[PDB]
Amino acid sequence: SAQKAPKWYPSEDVAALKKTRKAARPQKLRASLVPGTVLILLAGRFRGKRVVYLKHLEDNTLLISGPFKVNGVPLRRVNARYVIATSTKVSVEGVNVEKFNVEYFAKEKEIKAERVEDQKVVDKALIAEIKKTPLLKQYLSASFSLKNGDKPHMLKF
Amino acid sequence: ASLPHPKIVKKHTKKFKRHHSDRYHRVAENWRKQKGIDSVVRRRFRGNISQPKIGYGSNKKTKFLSPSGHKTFLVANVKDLETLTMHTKTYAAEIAHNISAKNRVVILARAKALGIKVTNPKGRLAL
Amino acid sequence: AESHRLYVKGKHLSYQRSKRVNNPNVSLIKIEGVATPQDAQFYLGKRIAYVYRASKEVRGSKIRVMWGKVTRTHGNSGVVRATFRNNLPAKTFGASVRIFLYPSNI
Amino acid sequence: VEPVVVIDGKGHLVGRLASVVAKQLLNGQKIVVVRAEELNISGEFFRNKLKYHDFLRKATAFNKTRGPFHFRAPSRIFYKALRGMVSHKTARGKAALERLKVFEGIPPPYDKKKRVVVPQALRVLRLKPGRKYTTLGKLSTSVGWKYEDVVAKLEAKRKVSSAEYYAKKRAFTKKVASANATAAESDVAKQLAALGY
Amino acid sequence: PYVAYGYPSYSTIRQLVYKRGFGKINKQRVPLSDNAIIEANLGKYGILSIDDLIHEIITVGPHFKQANNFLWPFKLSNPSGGWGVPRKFKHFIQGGSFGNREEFINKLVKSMN
Amino acid sequence: LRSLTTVWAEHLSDEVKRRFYKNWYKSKKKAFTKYSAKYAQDGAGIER
RNA sequence: GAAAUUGUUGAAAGGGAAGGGCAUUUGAUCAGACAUGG
RNA sequence: GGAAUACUGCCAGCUGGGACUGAGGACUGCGACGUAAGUCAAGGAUGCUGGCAUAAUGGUUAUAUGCCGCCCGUCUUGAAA
RNA sequence: GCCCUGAAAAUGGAUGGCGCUCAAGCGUGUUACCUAUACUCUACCGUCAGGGUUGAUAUGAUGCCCUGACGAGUAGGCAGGCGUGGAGGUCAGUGACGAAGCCUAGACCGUAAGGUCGGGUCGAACGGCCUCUAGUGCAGAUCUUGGUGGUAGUAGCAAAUA
RNA sequence: UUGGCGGAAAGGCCUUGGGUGCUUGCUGGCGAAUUGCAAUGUCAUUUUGCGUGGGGAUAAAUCAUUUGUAUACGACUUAGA
Ligand SMILES: NC[C@@H]1O[C@H](O[C@H]2[C@@H](O)[C@H](O[C@@H]3[C@@H](O)[C@H](N)C[C@H](N)[C@H]3O[C@H]3O[C@H](CO)[C@@H](O)[C@H](O)[C@H]3N)O[C@@H]2CO)[C@H](N)[C@@H](O)[C@@H]1O
Ligand SMILES: NC[C@@H]1O[C@H](O[C@H]2[C@@H](O)[C@H](O[C@@H]3[C@@H](O)[C@H](N)C[C@H](N)[C@H]3O[C@H]3O[C@H](CO)[C@@H](O)[C@H](O)[C@H]3N)O[C@@H]2CO)[C@H](N)[C@@H](O)[C@@H]1O
Ligand SMILES: [Mg+2]
Ligand SMILES: [Mg+2]
Ligand SMILES: [Mg+2]
Ligand SMILES: [Mg+2]
Ligand SMILES: [Mg+2]
Ligand SMILES: [Mg+2]
Ligand SMILES: [Mg+2]
Ligand SMILES: [Mg+2]
Ligand SMILES: [Mg+2]
Ligand SMILES: [Mg+2]
Ligand SMILES: [Mg+2]
Ligand SMILES: [Mg+2]
Ligand SMILES: [Mg+2]
Ligand SMILES: [Mg+2]
Ligand SMILES: [Mg+2]
Ligand SMILES: [Mg+2]
Ligand SMILES: [Mg+2]
Ligand SMILES: [Mg+2]
Ligand SMILES: [Mg+2]
Ligand SMILES: [Mg+2]
Ligand SMILES: [Mg+2]
Ligand SMILES: [Mg+2]
Ligand SMILES: [Mg+2]
Ligand SMILES: [Mg+2]
Ligand SMILES: [Mg+2]
Ligand SMILES: [Mg+2]
Ligand SMILES: [Mg+2]
Ligand SMILES: [Mg+2]
Ligand SMILES: [Mg+2]
Ligand SMILES: [Mg+2]
Ligand SMILES: [Mg+2]
Ligand SMILES: [Mg+2]
Ligand SMILES: [Mg+2]
Ligand SMILES: [Mg+2]
Ligand SMILES: [Mg+2]
Ligand SMILES: [Mg+2]
Ligand SMILES: [Mg+2]
Ligand SMILES: [Mg+2]
Ligand SMILES: [Mg+2]
Ligand SMILES: [Mg+2]
Ligand SMILES: [Mg+2]
Ligand SMILES: [Mg+2]
Ligand SMILES: [Mg+2]
Ligand SMILES: [Mg+2]
Ligand SMILES: [Mg+2]
Ligand SMILES: [Mg+2]
Ligand SMILES: [Mg+2]
Ligand SMILES: [Mg+2]
Ligand SMILES: [Mg+2]
Ligand SMILES: [Mg+2]
Ligand SMILES: [Mg+2]
Ligand SMILES: [Mg+2]
Ligand SMILES: [Mg+2]
Ligand SMILES: [Mg+2]
Ligand SMILES: [Mg+2]
Ligand SMILES: [Mg+2]
Ligand SMILES: [Mg+2]
Ligand SMILES: [Mg+2]
Ligand SMILES: [Mg+2]
Ligand SMILES: [Mg+2]
Ligand SMILES: [Mg+2]
Ligand SMILES: [Mg+2]
Ligand SMILES: [Mg+2]
Ligand SMILES: [Mg+2]
Ligand SMILES: [Mg+2]
Ligand SMILES: [Mg+2]
Ligand SMILES: [Mg+2]
Ligand SMILES: [Mg+2]
Ligand SMILES: [Mg+2]
Ligand SMILES: [Mg+2]
Ligand SMILES: [Mg+2]
Ligand SMILES: [Mg+2]
Ligand SMILES: [Mg+2]
Ligand SMILES: [Mg+2]
Ligand SMILES: [Mg+2]
Ligand SMILES: [Mg+2]
Ligand SMILES: [Mg+2]
Ligand SMILES: [Mg+2]
Ligand SMILES: [Mg+2]
Ligand SMILES: [Mg+2]
Ligand SMILES: [Mg+2]
Ligand SMILES: [Mg+2]
Ligand SMILES: [Mg+2]
Ligand SMILES: [Mg+2]
Ligand SMILES: [Mg+2]
Ligand SMILES: [Mg+2]
Ligand SMILES: [Mg+2]
Ligand SMILES: [Mg+2]
Ligand SMILES: [Mg+2]
Ligand SMILES: [Mg+2]
Ligand SMILES: [Mg+2]
Ligand SMILES: [Mg+2]
Ligand SMILES: [Mg+2]
Ligand SMILES: [Mg+2]
Ligand SMILES: [Mg+2]
Repeated sequence: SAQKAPKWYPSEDVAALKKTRKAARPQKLRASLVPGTVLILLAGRFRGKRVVYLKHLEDNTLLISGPFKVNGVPLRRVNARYVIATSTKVSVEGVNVEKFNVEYFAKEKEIKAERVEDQKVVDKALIAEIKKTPLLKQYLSASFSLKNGDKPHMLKF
Repeated sequence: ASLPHPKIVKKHTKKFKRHHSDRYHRVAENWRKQKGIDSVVRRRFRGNISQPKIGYGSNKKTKFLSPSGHKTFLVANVKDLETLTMHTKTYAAEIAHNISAKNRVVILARAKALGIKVTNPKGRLAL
Repeated sequence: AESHRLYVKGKHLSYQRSKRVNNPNVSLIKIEGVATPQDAQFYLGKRIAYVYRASKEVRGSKIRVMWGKVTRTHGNSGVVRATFRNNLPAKTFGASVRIFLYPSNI
Repeated sequence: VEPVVVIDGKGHLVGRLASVVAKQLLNGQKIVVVRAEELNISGEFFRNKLKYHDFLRKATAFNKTRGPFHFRAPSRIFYKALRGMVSHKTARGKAALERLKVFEGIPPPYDKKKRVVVPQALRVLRLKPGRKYTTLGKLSTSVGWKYEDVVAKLEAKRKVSSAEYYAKKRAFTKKVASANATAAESDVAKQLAALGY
Repeated sequence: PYVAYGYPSYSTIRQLVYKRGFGKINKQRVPLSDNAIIEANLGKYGILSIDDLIHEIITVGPHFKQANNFLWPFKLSNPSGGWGVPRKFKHFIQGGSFGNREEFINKLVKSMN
Repeated sequence: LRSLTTVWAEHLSDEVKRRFYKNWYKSKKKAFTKYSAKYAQDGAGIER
């Protein structure tokens, strides 16, 4: 014997977790985000882009278009905390949005012909509305940027 | 492969080297408490070396656990190894330095077959 | 376009300190345009990044970034306290830092 | 904001200009001070003179060569006040002082560059009327600064060219607002003022 | 010299007992998380609520000695927002703190809670 | 006081050229040789 | 075949000593964590 | 003469931003919302998504930087002396 | 009241330092703000106290578990431990397939004394636990002996005619 | 590419002349996705080494020797194709 054997040793039984009480409640959203509201993406691939909020999804993200034919952004999840909500909005009355949901984006490359139509569908409603108020196409077509003197605790958006 | 345990928190990783063992070679770093009357270390003036005291003691739950999570057990032979058969998810086996290379292939073989972790495999091991 | 900046310019001023003793675990940051603790409350919680260069590569690039969040407000002039995953090198005093717009409550 | 800030020393107050410049450097702002000879110091010339002579009094007894060094020129009289407000015996401070330049007169790179003013160090804004104040260059010359007239001679020459530059510049802004007339009444005009421009 | 004091309001007592209220059971500083704790101890006097304790304190009354003694002394933080003075150890009438500030004890104690 | 330019005469006495050399006897005495071309070009560089 | 001490080689630092504490950049160096259908 | 307003104070009034913490580990307690089935924020963090193995991350070590740090031992009222 | 005179000392010099004149001075008021090893909240180590519990079903009743408070320290006391030579007992312990020692800006464990491992060098002995026992732990004592430095290729190697 | 002006550290400023690229002043037609809900990002700017393609140029200094206007030793100052 090198070391002497312990008098005890513990149990290798894993212990059961205590029963936790935390409900998962629905997420309150910032008053500023009402579907149809243009958005500013602050991070990620598409940062700098000006987009259009579509639906609050149930994984807590935000449905988005912008739409593709203008700024190149497809129908997309985005996180509410990485967005600035600008005070300009488009009328969303004519957009379906019902099909689009959590498992729609479920990870199952070649872009599924399903999606490629859906964008043509959804954006066909948007642009027709975006066309209704002058220069809005140019607006969503541009990228947001901070310029010398811009103070975000002042600037209204 | 081991009991889950909370994050190990070491609380002081540095070594508590004896005062001035940096200064005079004759002074070994093995910690020694300064008994002197004026000693700035003993009186704890700001800027000096921090001394070992009990507040630094490890959490009774994460104490003695190696980074793996196995409190390790010294094993000189296959009989020693086999003390760990039931406690495989608790302890770990450390072959003694003096065990020859033959019994190391032997102890490793039983430890594998028994499902016991050897802390120091690749021990005296050729090629 | 001609300007891609999504962040507010900043400066790493000092650690948190008393007269004779500092605390590297917190950093004091000056933000452009923020002159009062009123204004600095907007940037409370925001993400900061210190951006620096190196020799070796991480992925294909010699550029690396230290990340931290704006924590509270400092004094009457609109300075802000901050804490980074790892403390800033303290050579970094007087070096630019980047205060982003996220997490956004706008 | 701006990579480098040129400050016109004229009509400023030494200790208060030094105080604001020091923080800039410690905070990373590159600075250059021009026309340091037109800088001011509160107190009448005799005082701020005698004050210098006390400074002049102190030198290392056994070797005047290692003692405190008494720099006469206004830029240096200024730099001392500034370097005294920076922790200069450490690496940080050394670096910060490297961010600073000081010149008497206004030498060529900066002579065509835009120069600003530091209101809380400005004399007229700060000092009460009737209080007497010293002009640095004149004091600097009484303690042995040798370059005053040359600086002035070149300053007068520079002021000529700067005058003519400004003459062209203004006359163009005339011809810019002249041709601006029709658009001042244009439709894009009313478009712009609607939003404030 | 060593204390500031005065006359506490209902709130001040209520919020002091609700947040910081503890009680003494065989040494053992015990938080009052349940009236059962109170009743188990102050019950022989009446006082089975936590507001029964509060009442027996503010109204003073017959068992105030033991109702107050039951209460562990209140551990408080420094005043949030400062002490209002430069220097504490001048009397309230002169320089602030250190004395009987009467009704002004409430603004202070509440900020120390 | 600062020195702006210096202009040398076309031909320098060997006594001067001797001053520019530590070891004159073994030097190839390249002297002002390329500088004298400034005259040989008619004018200009000396006159300017 | 230890230490003081010394040679060479390699690495690093160095504006009137050097060594120490906290923290972090940089480099060097070590690690614990990878078996579930092919 | 009828208000308003300031000032001080109370509400077991409603709401927005930031920060640190998640100790415990089946159930036992006290509760609240319930017509009920039951639900909860009620005796301590869970849900969701992503990112990492040429490696993220963590230890050591050298160097740098901010702040700090006088030579121990001894006698002594008092030692860096 | 503030200021001025009164108001003379020896290295150059100190409102701490720059420097400040409707102050960055003096008297007074009012607010915001900065940060102690202190206060409040929580995690962790220890100490002391109180309570539960082998009715059990293994592997410790000196335990296991719940709760509250506390933590400065010289001289000094006590406790719980670390380490060395030898001794009884035991692992039928380790080892020429490499014991001990030594070297390792390599690994792990312990608050610490210390313990453990890899690699190198090595050559014949050696370790764990339970006890016993001491010629049992060093930085000093102008300590003892032995060895080695800086000083330093320096002082010097110039009387006595060559 | 033509001229001017600039010596405070001018090393920059004004100008002619054509050539050529873009232009969001304005009107069209296409593309962007899956980088998957943020971590990833534009490459700046210093020195230095390999290289290739042509342009241009072809020295001294130290040692030893030597002088004494110099000199403790270095140093100084002369001389030698
Ligand atoms: N003391 C334990 C050891 O200390 C070491 O560090 C210390 C000493 O042991 C070691 O001694 C150095 C030595 O490195 C070096 N190669 C030679 C040098 N002479 C010694 O140091 C000595 O030198 C000076 C004169 O130069 C003496 O005046 C003085 O006594 C001492 N500093 O240098 C450090 C300062 O002297 C290491 N940290 C390590 O090996 C171990 O911790
Ligand atoms: N900053 C210097 C100020 O003077 C104080 O110190 C002053 C005193 O020590 C000293 O005063 C001395 C006096 O003691 C002794 N008799 C010698 C000398 N002639 C006097 O000096 C005085 O001269 C006259 C009054 O006599 C005053 O006008 C003058 O200000 C004062 N310095 O003169 C010093 C300088 O004025 C302190 N150093 C400091 O707290 C204060 O701010
Ligand atoms: Mg529970
Ligand atoms: Mg529940
Ligand atoms: Mg740490
Ligand atoms: Mg340790
Ligand atoms: Mg330490
Ligand atoms: Mg050791
Ligand atoms: Mg003492
Ligand atoms: Mg070993
Ligand atoms: Mg941290
Ligand atoms: Mg830390
Ligand atoms: Mg958060
Ligand atoms: Mg870290
Ligand atoms: Mg940490
Ligand atoms: Mg002066
Ligand atoms: Mg200073
Ligand atoms: Mg220095
Ligand atoms: Mg200069
Ligand atoms: Mg002179
Ligand atoms: Mg003189
Ligand atoms: Mg506050
Ligand atoms: Mg105070
Ligand atoms: Mg004050
Ligand atoms: Mg409060
Ligand atoms: Mg409070
Ligand atoms: Mg000629
Ligand atoms: Mg050896
Ligand atoms: Mg050695
Ligand atoms: Mg070496
Ligand atoms: Mg030197
Ligand atoms: Mg030296
Ligand atoms: Mg030092
Ligand atoms: Mg009436
Ligand atoms: Mg009435
Ligand atoms: Mg009110
Ligand atoms: Mg309600
Ligand atoms: Mg837990
Ligand atoms: Mg219930
Ligand atoms: Mg009900
Ligand atoms: Mg009911
Ligand atoms: Mg029920
Ligand atoms: Mg719970
Ligand atoms: Mg996951
Ligand atoms: Mg490191
Ligand atoms: Mg110091
Ligand atoms: Mg003594
Ligand atoms: Mg004595
Ligand atoms: Mg005495
Ligand atoms: Mg004594
Ligand atoms: Mg006496
Ligand atoms: Mg002493
Ligand atoms: Mg005196
Ligand atoms: Mg003074
Ligand atoms: Mg003071
Ligand atoms: Mg002055
Ligand atoms: Mg002065
Ligand atoms: Mg001050
Ligand atoms: Mg005042
Ligand atoms: Mg204020
Ligand atoms: Mg603490
Ligand atoms: Mg007990
Ligand atoms: Mg104690
Ligand atoms: Mg005590
Ligand atoms: Mg003690
Ligand atoms: Mg003692
Ligand atoms: Mg112990
Ligand atoms: Mg023994
Ligand atoms: Mg013996
Ligand atoms: Mg024996
Ligand atoms: Mg034995
Ligand atoms: Mg054997
Ligand atoms: Mg041994
Ligand atoms: Mg080591
Ligand atoms: Mg080996
Ligand atoms: Mg060897
Ligand atoms: Mg061996
Ligand atoms: Mg032998
Ligand atoms: Mg043998
Ligand atoms: Mg032992
Ligand atoms: Mg002995
Ligand atoms: Mg010994
Ligand atoms: Mg010794
Ligand atoms: Mg000694
Ligand atoms: Mg010797
Ligand atoms: Mg030496
Ligand atoms: Mg010799
Ligand atoms: Mg000799
Ligand atoms: Mg002699
Ligand atoms: Mg002789
Ligand atoms: Mg320049
Ligand atoms: Mg040029
Ligand atoms: Mg040139
Ligand atoms: Mg053109
Ligand atoms: Mg001679
Ligand atoms: Mg002679
Ligand atoms: Mg000679």
